Amino acid sequence: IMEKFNASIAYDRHLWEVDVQGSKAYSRGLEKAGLLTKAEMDQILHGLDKVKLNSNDEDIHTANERRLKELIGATAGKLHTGRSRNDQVVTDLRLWMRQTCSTLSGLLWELIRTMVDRAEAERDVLFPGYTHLQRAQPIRWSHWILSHAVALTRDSERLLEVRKRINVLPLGSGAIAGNPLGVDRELLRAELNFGAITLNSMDATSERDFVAEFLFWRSLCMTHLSRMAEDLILYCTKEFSFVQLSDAYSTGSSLMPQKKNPDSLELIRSKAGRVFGRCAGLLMTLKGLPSTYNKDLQEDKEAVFEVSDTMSAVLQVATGVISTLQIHQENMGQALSPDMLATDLAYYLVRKGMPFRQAHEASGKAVFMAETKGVALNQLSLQELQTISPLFSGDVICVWDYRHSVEQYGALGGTARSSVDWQIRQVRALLQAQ
Amino acid sequence: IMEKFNASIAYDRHLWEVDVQGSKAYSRGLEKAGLLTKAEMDQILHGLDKVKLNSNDEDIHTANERRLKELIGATAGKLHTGRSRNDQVVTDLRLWMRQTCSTLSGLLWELIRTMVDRAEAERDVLFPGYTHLQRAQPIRWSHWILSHAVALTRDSERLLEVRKRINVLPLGSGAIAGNPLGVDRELLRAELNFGAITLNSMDATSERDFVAEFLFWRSLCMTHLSRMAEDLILYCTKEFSFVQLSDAYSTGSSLMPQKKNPDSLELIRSKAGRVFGRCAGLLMTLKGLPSTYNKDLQEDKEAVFEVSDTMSAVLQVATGVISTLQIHQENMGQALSPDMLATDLAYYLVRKGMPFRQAHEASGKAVFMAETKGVALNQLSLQELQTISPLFSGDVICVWDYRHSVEQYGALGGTARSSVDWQIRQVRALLQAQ
Amino acid sequence: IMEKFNASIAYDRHLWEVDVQGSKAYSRGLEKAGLLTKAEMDQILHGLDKVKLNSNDEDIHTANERRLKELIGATAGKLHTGRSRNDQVVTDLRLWMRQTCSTLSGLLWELIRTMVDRAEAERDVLFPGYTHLQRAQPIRWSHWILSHAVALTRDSERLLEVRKRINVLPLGSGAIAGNPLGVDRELLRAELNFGAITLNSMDATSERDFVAEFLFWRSLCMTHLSRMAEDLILYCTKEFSFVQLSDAYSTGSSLMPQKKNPDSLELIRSKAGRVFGRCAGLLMTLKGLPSTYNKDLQEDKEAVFEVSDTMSAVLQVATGVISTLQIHQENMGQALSPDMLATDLAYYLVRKGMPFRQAHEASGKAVFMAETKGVALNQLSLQELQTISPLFSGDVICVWDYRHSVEQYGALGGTARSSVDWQIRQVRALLQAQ
Amino acid sequence: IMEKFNASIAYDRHLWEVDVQGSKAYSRGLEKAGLLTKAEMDQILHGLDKVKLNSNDEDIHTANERRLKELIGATAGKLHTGRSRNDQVVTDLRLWMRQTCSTLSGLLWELIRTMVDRAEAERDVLFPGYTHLQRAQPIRWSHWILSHAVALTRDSERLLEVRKRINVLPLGSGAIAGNPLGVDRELLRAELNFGAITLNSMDATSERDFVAEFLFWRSLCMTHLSRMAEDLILYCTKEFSFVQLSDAYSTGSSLMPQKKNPDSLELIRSKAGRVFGRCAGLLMTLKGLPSTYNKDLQEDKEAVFEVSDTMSAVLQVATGVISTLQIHQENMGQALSPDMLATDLAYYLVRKGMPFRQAHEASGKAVFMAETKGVALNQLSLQELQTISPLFSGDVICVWDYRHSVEQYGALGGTARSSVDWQIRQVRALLQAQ
Repeated sequence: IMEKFNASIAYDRHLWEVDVQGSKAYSRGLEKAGLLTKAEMDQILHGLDKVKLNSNDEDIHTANERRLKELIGATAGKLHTGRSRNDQVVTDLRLWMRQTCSTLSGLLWELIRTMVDRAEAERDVLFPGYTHLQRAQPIRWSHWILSHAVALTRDSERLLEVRKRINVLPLGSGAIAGNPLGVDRELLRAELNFGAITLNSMDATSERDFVAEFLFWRSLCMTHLSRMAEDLILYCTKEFSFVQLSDAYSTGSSLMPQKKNPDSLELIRSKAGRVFGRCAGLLMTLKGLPSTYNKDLQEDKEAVFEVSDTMSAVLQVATGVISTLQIHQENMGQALSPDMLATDLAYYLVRKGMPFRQAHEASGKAVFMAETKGVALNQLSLQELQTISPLFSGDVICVWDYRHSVEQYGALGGTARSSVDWQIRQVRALLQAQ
Repeated sequence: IMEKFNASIAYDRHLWEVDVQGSKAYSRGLEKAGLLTKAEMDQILHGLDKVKLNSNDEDIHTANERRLKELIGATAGKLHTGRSRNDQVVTDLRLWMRQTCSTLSGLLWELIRTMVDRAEAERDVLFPGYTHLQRAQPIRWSHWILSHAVALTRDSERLLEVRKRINVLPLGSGAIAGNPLGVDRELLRAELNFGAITLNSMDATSERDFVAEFLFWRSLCMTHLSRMAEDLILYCTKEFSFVQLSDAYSTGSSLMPQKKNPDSLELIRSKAGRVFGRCAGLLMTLKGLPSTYNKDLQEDKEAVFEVSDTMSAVLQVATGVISTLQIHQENMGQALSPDMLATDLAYYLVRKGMPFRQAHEASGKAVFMAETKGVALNQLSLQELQTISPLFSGDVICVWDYRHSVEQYGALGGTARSSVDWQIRQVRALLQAQ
Repeated sequence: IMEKFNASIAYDRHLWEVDVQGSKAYSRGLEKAGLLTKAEMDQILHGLDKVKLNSNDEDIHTANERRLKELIGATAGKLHTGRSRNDQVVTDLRLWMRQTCSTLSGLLWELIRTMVDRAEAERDVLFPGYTHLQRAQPIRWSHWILSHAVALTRDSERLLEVRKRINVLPLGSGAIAGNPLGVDRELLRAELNFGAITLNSMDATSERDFVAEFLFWRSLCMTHLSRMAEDLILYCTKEFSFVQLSDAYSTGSSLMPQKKNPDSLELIRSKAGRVFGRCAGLLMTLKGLPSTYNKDLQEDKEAVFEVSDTMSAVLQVATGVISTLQIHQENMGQALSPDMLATDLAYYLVRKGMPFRQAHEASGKAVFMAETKGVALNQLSLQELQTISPLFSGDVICVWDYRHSVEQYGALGGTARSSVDWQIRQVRALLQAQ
Repeated sequence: IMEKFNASIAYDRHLWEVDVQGSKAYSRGLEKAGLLTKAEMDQILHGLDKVKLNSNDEDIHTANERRLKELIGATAGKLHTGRSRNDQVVTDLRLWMRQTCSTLSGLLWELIRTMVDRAEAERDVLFPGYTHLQRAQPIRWSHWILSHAVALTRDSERLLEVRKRINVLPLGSGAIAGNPLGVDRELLRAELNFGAITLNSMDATSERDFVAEFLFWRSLCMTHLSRMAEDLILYCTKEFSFVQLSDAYSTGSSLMPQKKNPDSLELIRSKAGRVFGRCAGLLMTLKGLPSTYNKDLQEDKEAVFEVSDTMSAVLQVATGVISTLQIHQENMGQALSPDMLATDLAYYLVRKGMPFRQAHEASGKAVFMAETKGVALNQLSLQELQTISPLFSGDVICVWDYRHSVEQYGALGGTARSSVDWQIRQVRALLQAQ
């Protein structure tokens, strides 16, 4: 069971197109040191672009040389001098990840692109804003769509910051101390197209902060998307009926088709901890490992392989739900109430030159009046409001306009059409410098 | 119990000097909007620099206005129009944290400063390098000291990156939608000395990514320091006896003083998960919270308050152990062995124009020879090595020099004096651009 | 900072009434071995029932002997022979916990008692049952109240199982190997009223599984209560309006009192991860500690001290919400719909001797018929249903009774009045054997 | 991607032999209700023991009926009336797990059996006991072997306790409320050989405490085995050289075979968090799921499938390392020192009628004397000790016997041969009542 425990091939199959490319460079490195002749350098170089399985192999690194060694045979044995598994593999992984995050950053970018573009489009819809899940203030639909953009926007700032910490080159760090044969790291950083070489042989080998940061990230992006899905499956309630799901991104409901059953917005929510799970593990796996490269570290692979395949895929379903998303407008506009407008009478007298406690006591007196009058806030008489405060005049009429209350929240970052337009710029622009 | 559950004062006492400063600005904001008169603006402004307890208060925000309201009384009621608890508090927290990370980044900087400076100083000491905890290669002491620098160096890059994400200004985001009275956010970002204002009212209110990133960070810095301490308490073993602890940073050992008992390097290791614990929680606490500002979020405080007080303090003990640290040199130099030098005979013939498998088979033949000769590698005759390979000549003598083997690992990032010197520059410089 | 890091008194104040009691026994132990004379045994025994602070002390164990040593002075020095801090403290903790779990098991018992009793009382209320948060089947209110009982019932089985694993006596395990002076463990297990003594000196000292299990438990009970609160704050939605919160267990809502704002059912949900946090830590804190009693372990205290004070308190607020809980019955009964009854026409023909696919295709044909007839399921004509299937007869009338559909789910464990009554017995009884 | 997200077959292949068996019973259930005729009951019964793949299927439940439906065709459609996926699957999982824990409890039992038996065998070996990783007291080797038994013994008490909570029968709980057709649960609990039926339809469906407890368990057993491996890889240090690994359970070391390189005892340590990871996730995945059976819950499978395959396998390698384990006795006996015996002179005068502080001050005076005499504790003259205390006499000679000091720790649970023999009984017996 042990060797079938040491066995890395099942999960690490993916490093093929990375194992050959990382070698072709180190091939070019040794010859520059004069360890290989052009003629033989060009021998194992082609093989690694001339390159079934076998039971005796442990890892993908094996699978290759074990193959390389037939077609070439001679040169093959030497190809791998000075560069051990431990430095070979981190090169084999920084490389895959750095390609996979380029991908990851693009998918996430479309999600933010898809939301911001839609926000512009649905800008004028009204619906309610909740606090402790209870109707509090009329606020715009794009203002909701936008808070999931801005927050998803941060994730790509993060993932762009990690993109650069992954781009380091460790190759040539040997096993504990560096490369004995002297081969220059610089050539290895140019060919592999990485940002720069690493300034220490024991860290490049024993450290996996690059995967740790990536899992911190993922677990945070999901915390973000599991909230987007908590909001949506709640807005998708027969009770609420704000948004209706696409019958392609929705589960089969029969004999009672009124039950437009979610699922996509549930699978997105489950992953929150399945992604966090691996991070919660990868950090404990290395809680206090003594020295340079312990075997413990074989966990780096399976983990970034699962969390990245969950992420690249989920983000696509998330964009796939926001764009299809069909909203029931009337339902949303009928979801408002003058009870939320009560706080707005306080803001009126404030502009007419009155203090707040007082201003909001008049609102309180306006509530109690309709209560006992029985007929609500819209049903209140002008002279009546002139009783509560003479400051009250003809312009109280406009305070009963839900969209007026919304265009009352200005000053950059508010929910006025003006401010939503400003946000739709800032995110798009933020993305433009990404 | 509930209100004594709602009660925030016990832990949130610290926000005093932050609650008064965040107000003095918002005081200057409202008047600019014309909500306060200079004369009254200057009334509540002084009070908030003119400013015992009381049982009826819930939070530190209360404690202040409840105090402000006597001395001023009049103006006091209005002071707090438009800015609710939810936007008041995140301002009250971004602010504290941003001062505490300035602090945090300085402490961590000295730790890296203290190690790099020492590395330069002890550069020439030799000791062994372990793999799966077993003697593998002679490598320098500063080369160990340096791998904990480079790695701690990354943490300050992170913490500097968070330092900027915390520096955002949310004030003026009202409750769900923005500020109704229009007060300009810009003035609020200038006075509070923050980088810029936030581009959304619902995110500034419901989001705590700023504390989430900080806990991700801390848990990673400890993973780093709990390893430094795993290495040190192991090097501090009577069995190993590489380093001897300061009897100030070491625990009382009696009747057998030979037992120089560690503790500081144990308290540093325990925290790994006590720091990770809060992060593991803070992310679950908000696994999928429906909408804008739920009460759930009251967890943001106690958590960054504990993790930051653990971090600022531990880092000082860590610098406090590295600088005092007294090493038993002889013990370390006697900790080497020609068995580790066996792999170096393979690298000799390689330079004399021989292939590796062959070169390392000759080493293998050299091992077996001393084995059966009984007398080890240093005890091997020249013509004997001329038997294993005629390439072997007078210069085999120098291969038995531990420091020669170490100066064999060059090419940037290795453990040669040359490379350690290069690293001592790069970190110091990295820090110079921080 | 270090000693003010070693300092245990701030959090470990609570062990007073446990430190004196654990000693009085070990006093009785040593004399039985003949290490103390009755006369002097009775000297330090009284002191420890005759027993301000001081800065030079580290722990609560200190605080006591340092006090004991004045009043007695002589005998005092010897009192503590053979029993070191490491075995003294685990005794000091098994003891506190075992009293605190007795407490914990009682609070949780009342919560289950309070729910089951209420279930009996509100048995006949109808409301809907949701799947992916969408109206699916009419089911009883006590059937909801009962699923949180049964599940909370398991937690007390767990906590009762841990109650016994905590009840082990470690005292007398010295430091690494046992007690050198021979004092019998048996007497120490009788006096301290524990279940039995521990069969190993190195485990009793280094192991904290007793707190680890307790935190596993807590984190699971909250997962349970954070769900009860997710259900309730959702049922408390102005949109849903199933249950209305007590204005004592509810937060202040003004100018729009229609917004009966939750909080208690939010504080209960936040803790989910604040409780899980400590568990997520306590397990990482000891991920692979080498040998017998490392200092790392000082984490055992602060953690079970926070998680237990959160638990004993939350459970009271949870019982405090279920009992006050006021429900809007009409709202709940009007929350049903014949669309959910469609699946019940399939179960009718099934009893009249028809196969399901067919039976449920007739229901499907009945849906489409009302759809196109425009007039819903209750509005369907008898001969009409005799068209879809002649099996349909006069008894179709009763299928439109929501409570008939509910009394259709029998066979132990269903939601028929009969089954709810059966459950109200089983839980109560389960508790009776606890 | 969504459906290839909904797809369960890849991981859930294993439930075959469980899906057919759970049906054959429910087949026998419906007929007893009179829903199936013996003749047709015996039709789908054989098929489900008469029972390639297909792309249109989602789960293993599908794969079967989709197959069942050809060979039988007729009866097949009805086979699945009243029992939906949600209750079908938990039956499909309680069942697999309950078989897999029987297995799990046996493997773990052999590990405890293998250690206890060996302890008896190596009983007389001496080696040192460490505290903060520093030589403190001479203690027996079986006394180490035994502390990992007692602690592993608890895990099987746990796993035996979960074994019973898994043994519950949910089948017949329909979807939200129970079985509509009335089929008796009792028959379903007898045929499936489970302990009893569940007393609630909404809990059996939405709850996964059974997997949650199993992951709590696993993560704890590994915390235990990752410590056993931390101890062993440290005892396996060339520096320590207490135990030598089997060259079958050890990694290839060349050119320096003195480096007997561990691995098995590293793979065991890595899993600590890979096991904890899933638990840390599975609990967050359900942090506060609203109602009866949300789709979120599809996580129950992949998780208990990975954690159980890691556990059943690791435990075998752990038994596989303890039994092969070859110890270097001389090395261990030479690992002792009279410095550890210093504390034993204090225990001598104590028996000769002297108080401790005094007794241990004489030891202190004995240390200082040898220090300044230069010649250590064994080199101390009788009249010399008669100078420090006249109580000192001829029997001081035996205090310099390491095994005497070990046989000084009696009173049940100590490290005297007498006590180790007592422990070897208690564990074996504990296992006998398991």
